[PDB]
Amino acid sequence: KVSKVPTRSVIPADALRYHPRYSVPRKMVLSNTFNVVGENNRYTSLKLILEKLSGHVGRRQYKMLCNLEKHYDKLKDEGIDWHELKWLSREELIVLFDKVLHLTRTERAALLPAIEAKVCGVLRQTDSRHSTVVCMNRGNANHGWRCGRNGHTNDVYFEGKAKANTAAL
Amino acid sequence: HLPFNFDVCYELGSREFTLFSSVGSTSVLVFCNVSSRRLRSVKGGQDRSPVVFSAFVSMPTSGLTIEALCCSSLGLLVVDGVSFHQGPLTESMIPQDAHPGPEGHYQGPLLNQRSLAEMVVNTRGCITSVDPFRQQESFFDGHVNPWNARSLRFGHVPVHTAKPGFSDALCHFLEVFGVNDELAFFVEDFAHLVHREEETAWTNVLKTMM
Amino acid sequence: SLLELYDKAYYFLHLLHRTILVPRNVVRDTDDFTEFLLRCFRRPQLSDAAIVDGFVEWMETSLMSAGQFVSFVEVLQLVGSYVRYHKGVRWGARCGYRLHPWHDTYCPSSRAEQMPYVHLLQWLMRAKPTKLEEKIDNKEGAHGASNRLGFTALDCGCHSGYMTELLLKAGAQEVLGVDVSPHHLGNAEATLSEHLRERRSSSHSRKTVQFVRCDILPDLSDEAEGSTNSAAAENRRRLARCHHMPSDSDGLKTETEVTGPFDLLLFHPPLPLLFPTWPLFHDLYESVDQLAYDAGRRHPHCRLSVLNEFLQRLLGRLVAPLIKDNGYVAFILPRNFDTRAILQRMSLAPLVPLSDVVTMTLEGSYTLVLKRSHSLSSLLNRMDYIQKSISAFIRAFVSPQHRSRVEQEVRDFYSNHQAIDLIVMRKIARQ
Amino acid sequence: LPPSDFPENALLKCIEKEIEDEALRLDKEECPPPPPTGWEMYHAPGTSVFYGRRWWLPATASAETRATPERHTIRVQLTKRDPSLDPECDVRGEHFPFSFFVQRALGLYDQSIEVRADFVDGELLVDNVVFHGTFKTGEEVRYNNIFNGYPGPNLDEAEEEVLDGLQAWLAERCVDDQFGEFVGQYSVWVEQQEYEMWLKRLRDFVAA
Amino acid sequence: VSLRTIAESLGAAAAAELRAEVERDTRDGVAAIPPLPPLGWRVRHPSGSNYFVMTRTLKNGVQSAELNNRRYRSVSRADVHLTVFAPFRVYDPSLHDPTVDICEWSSFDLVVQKTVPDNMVANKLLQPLSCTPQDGALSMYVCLASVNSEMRIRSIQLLSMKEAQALVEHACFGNGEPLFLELLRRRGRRRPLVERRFDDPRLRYEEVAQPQQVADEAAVACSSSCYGPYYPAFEMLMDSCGSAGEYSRALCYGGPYVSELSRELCDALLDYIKGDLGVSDQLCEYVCQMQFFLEQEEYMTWLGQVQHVANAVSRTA
Amino acid sequence: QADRRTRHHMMVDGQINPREWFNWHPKEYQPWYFDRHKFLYEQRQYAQFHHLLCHQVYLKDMLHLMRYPEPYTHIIDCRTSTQKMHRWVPHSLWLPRDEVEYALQLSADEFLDMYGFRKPDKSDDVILLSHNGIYSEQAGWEWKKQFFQHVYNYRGGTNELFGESYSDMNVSDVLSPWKGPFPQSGVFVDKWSKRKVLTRTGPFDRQYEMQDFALPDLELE
Ligand SMILES: [Zn+2]
Repeated sequence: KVSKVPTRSVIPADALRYHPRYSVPRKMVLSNTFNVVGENNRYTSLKLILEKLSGHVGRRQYKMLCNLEKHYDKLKDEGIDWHELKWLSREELIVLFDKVLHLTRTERAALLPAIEAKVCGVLRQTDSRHSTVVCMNRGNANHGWRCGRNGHTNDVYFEGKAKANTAAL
Repeated sequence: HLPFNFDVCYELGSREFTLFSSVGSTSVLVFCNVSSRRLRSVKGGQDRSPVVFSAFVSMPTSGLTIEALCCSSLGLLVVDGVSFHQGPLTESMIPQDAHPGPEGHYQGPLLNQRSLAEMVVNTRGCITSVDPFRQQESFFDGHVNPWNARSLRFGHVPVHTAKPGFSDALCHFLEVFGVNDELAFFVEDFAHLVHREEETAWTNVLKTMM
Repeated sequence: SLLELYDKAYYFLHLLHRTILVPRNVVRDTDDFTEFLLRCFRRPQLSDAAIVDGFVEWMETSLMSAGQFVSFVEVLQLVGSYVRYHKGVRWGARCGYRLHPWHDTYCPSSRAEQMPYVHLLQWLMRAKPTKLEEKIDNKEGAHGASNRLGFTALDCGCHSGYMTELLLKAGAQEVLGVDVSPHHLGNAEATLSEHLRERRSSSHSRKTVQFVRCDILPDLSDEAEGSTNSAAAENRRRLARCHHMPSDSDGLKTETEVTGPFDLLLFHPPLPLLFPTWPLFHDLYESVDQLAYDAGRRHPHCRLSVLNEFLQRLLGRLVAPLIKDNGYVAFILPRNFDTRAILQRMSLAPLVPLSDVVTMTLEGSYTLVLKRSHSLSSLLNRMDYIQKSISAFIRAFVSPQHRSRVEQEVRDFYSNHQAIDLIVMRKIARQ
Repeated sequence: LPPSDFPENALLKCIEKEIEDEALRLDKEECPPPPPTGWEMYHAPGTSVFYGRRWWLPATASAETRATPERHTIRVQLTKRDPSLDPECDVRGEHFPFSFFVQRALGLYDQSIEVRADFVDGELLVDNVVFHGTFKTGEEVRYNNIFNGYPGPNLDEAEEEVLDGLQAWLAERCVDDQFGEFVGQYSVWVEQQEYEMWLKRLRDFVAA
Repeated sequence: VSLRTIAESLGAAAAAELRAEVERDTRDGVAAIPPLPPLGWRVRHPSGSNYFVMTRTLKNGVQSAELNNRRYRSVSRADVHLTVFAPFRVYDPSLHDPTVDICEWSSFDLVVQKTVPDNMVANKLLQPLSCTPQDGALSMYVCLASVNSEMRIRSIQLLSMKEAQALVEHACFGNGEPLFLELLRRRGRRRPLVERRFDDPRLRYEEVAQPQQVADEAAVACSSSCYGPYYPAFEMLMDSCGSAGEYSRALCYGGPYVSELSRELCDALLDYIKGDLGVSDQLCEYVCQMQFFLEQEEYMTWLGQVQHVANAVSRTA
Repeated sequence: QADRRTRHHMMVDGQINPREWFNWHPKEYQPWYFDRHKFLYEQRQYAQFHHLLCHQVYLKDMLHLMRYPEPYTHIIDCRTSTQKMHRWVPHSLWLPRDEVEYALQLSADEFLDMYGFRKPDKSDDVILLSHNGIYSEQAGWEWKKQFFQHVYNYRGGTNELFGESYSDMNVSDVLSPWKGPFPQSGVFVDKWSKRKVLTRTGPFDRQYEMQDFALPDLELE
């Protein structure tokens, strides 16, 4: 007898990913600072998205010329969040970009793909304790632009932690 | 909503609408080709092709015509490329009725890194597969065949990506000719209006055939 | 010498077709062309606007593969083609009539070019045959057991239907027009329709004509105990069960079509020209049809490779013989194509053989019947438009000290180096 | 082939080898694959597009006086693939795209209903229904663009009454999974006959 | 009042960008030298264009090429005309698909034609020469590519006036192709751009109009050939610049898919193009350099046109 | 300008294939201290010539030798461009840098004929100047190549004496971004080693270290 190796006809491209043990990687739970959503915890998803939009991009490591990290401090001083940035309308973004942020026309062009897709600012769990993984799925208006998948339901700021509790913040 | 001096021209059956402006001796012409596959929502959140149009700024005092490859997203405006052509707005320069403009000319440098910023989001690009002959089965179509699309630089990514402080002055220079964010909010809403009227007329024609 | 004049004249005609081109709608845009075409049509019983819309339709259906801008010499050739269509080419009496050809179609308009066709018609109808052997193919099958029963024929490279009309005038039953372009076939069908409306070639016997488009030669003859009766019964039950049983087996299209073998198989490539017509005279409005005399001479048949494949198809699954037993193949060809190479060997390079030598030494099985070289291509030499064209070409581009000798270099070339050979050969029966 | 006169002996002898083993193989058929009934197959010898053509008469109810005959036309373009992206890019899947014109009673893109289908993995995948010419709605909607005409939405997103009415319109026209298998068979024979002509035409060019 | 200060801020920045662009490529006062083409190649780049065309004519066939002539010392046929069209289309497929390990993909087309002269005596009339423009005008269109400075063949097409006549007359049952006939109905000429001559240094000052003379030698010989009215269909067929010529060559066969060919035919085709025909990896790597250099030259004219437009507005407003 | 992409074929490894072929391995190189602020010949790549560095004479020594000169302390100008020199350092002699390796090969009579001043003795003090002190440093290395026992360099000579803002215009040859380098075009090594040398871990503006060998860390897990 010669048993055939069980394969599939249609396989998603996520299953083509590499693991050194050819197994499922560990998903370590996030640190105890993310247990309560506070002002120290609110803008860590906004910081990593602006960090990735300014760093090197691709296999050839194309450096993004516009530095969007300089606008992180003035965004958190106004008290606006990445999840609160997706709730702003079109007229509220022209007021935010021109008056407060003073975003130039090329810095506005590098940030707009992150706002056009409505990226869910949820810290994904990873193999390490310090996670720099944000869920890049497109959000829907029924689930608060959180993409509604893997437990990101309308208030979830961090994967594995509690909701937003908007009465406090 | 509509800009100040812009006439619309849209005939049912073609997925194109053309806006024209004229102040002084200068003429502004905006051409758009609406995608038939799928276009992104006006809210943006949740195959989802962006609304890409062109703007022709003709100035006979300078002797050149400015073609601006623009992309409207969330009602706002980004400008992807700027090229210069000789003489005034000739009829052959506009890609209406599926005949293209001038061929084999320098397209221009990258004014913004929007296409590199979309891959951080993992938004699906215009290029579906690596094979150019695979996408050349639907030839003479900008959205499904990017290798012969004028608005997508025929698949070429140029050498120079222009300086932010330099090309911020170029985007401010075009906003005085009516290539501001107020036009791109109308083109975003009129492309969604063409996409409904084209799909409704194609359905009702198909009902009477069968 | 004549070779540099040839090269410079063809380069100048290419520059004329490249540089001075005018837009598409010449009647609407160009304000001078309308009175010009009206002058060219009033030089030789139609209204003015009818001629205007007729030339508009002529440029619509005639001009192919052209953009928004049309070459000026091409517009003059379109005017000459319109004049030649509304005037017609006259064929002399033996059978004198007029023919209406289309834009790019080959018709012999000179009597020296029509003399091989007239002599072939004389040998066909047997008016005064003083040659070696007279042909008899299927009427000999009736005489062994006449011209009233006719025969079937094959036409290779039919242009404007003049040779199909020559076959219908000499007596034939089924002729199969084969050409590369469907434009020439539509022109030949119009010529056949006017031939039937002319009441010539009387209908005591029925005649059906089929025009097919193909290459050099058509190929359509290759479609694909009790156990044989059992297989036939199973085949009948399967044809009746899968509804592929034919309810009627008349097949009238298979009757009206022309099918081989043929006993007269003829082949005539168009005669190549030494110099194109001069399109820059002052009396262009007086004679434009002679400016279109060169029309039709650029056809995909006039080659040595096409002749070699034709002869190899005639010489050799082997189901379709394509020619009847002791059938006659008649071909009318020049001494050699590519007159540039003929000018190169004139006073080195080795001597180029004639196409008669190729047709003789390739076909050792076929026996030659008629071999006549019509060397009267120098005998045209009138005061007509072709002599004015060659004197204009020798006046513009040749130095005055080296002119007349080059003129003499013209006058022997038509005398010694170019002729029209009409040759008929006959098949030999199998053993 | 003397090597002093002919420096291309590595190619001319290899291409003379490739003429014989493409003819000495017994897996190839000399006859074309037999088409279904009514279909006539044209193919120009130089190009890579072969055409199908048949006439047709629909099922017309007794309330109507006359049934108009239709004109079915098949247009198949041969698939191209880039070997410069191999072995880096994956193997491109073999599929057979074709076009199916329907004309009521004279060209291809005037008053014709055009439907594009893909024969992949033994089944037909109907993609788009493209219209050409002035049609009736419900007014007159004209589709006079032949290159960038509006091809309609993809049928994965289209409405359900549009889908089942189209497949009933397609199964009545005898366009189904067995018809697409013949297009997969005829295009293999066409590409095989073009390849032996390509090898014959290449030997005339290199040796010259 | 704001139109003057906007057009003057742009015209000052474009003059500042054009100033800072020249001093980057300038080394000790002398400007950046363009990369040198290989032996015998004459490159022509039109001003304000996206492409550059280089030609090469091998007299007496293949045996006078570069590789077949080098030997060890101190111890006829028809001429070949080469033409390498090179557009500025360069991209990397590792951005859109990270599974593909390709750093650079640059496409450029090679057109090789042959021409019989009057001096060859040995094999004149033993067979009809199919490469002649009088007989078919057979020409090989090799679509090439450069995948990480490695020349890979995309397609090998054999085009004549026959399949140009077939597409215009009988590509359908009785008619031509409806899109190929329409594309020839809209053929407007491009305005004359002044070309720059980045030739090989040894042939830079010997003859200047040599790629123009061999382009008009064939155009005379093909338009007055055995196939006369089908040459405008063949010009658009052999037109390498634009989308109408790419659709026209896609209506033809397109060659066999090369990775499915035998390994003996794959190496013999690469031995013919690289070794025998002379279209080498040195030529392939030069095209990737010259696509980079002339893109830099076209960026400076783009900076000169931003300044020229912005100065014409500020003096008008 | 405008951030030209470079035609080198360096690439980061993907997310699908395993890490293989560890007889070449790129890692990120970070040294201990910054060296970009230092003098050009005091940097990291010139450390082996650290004993070849000439002793420094300063501004106050130069002013003292301007006021009170010595007969055999030879001040020598090593500037090459005549269009960029506008003033004369006192008691200086012109010996341009690009001729120095020939100039010290002459005899004393040939030195006097080819320069107009006498050749300095090998025990005499020689003091060199330039715009920044770079041409004078290379000239001091050429002077120490010959057996000259006392050679000194004034770093920032003319730019601190006369207060100018000039430079010796050293190119520091860096390939143009159309020039494709060696390891992409070449069959000098096998395909696995060619793919593993051309890979890098991160952006290609920083420095990397190439490992010739690696063993698996079996003691972690
Ligand atoms: Zn999520």
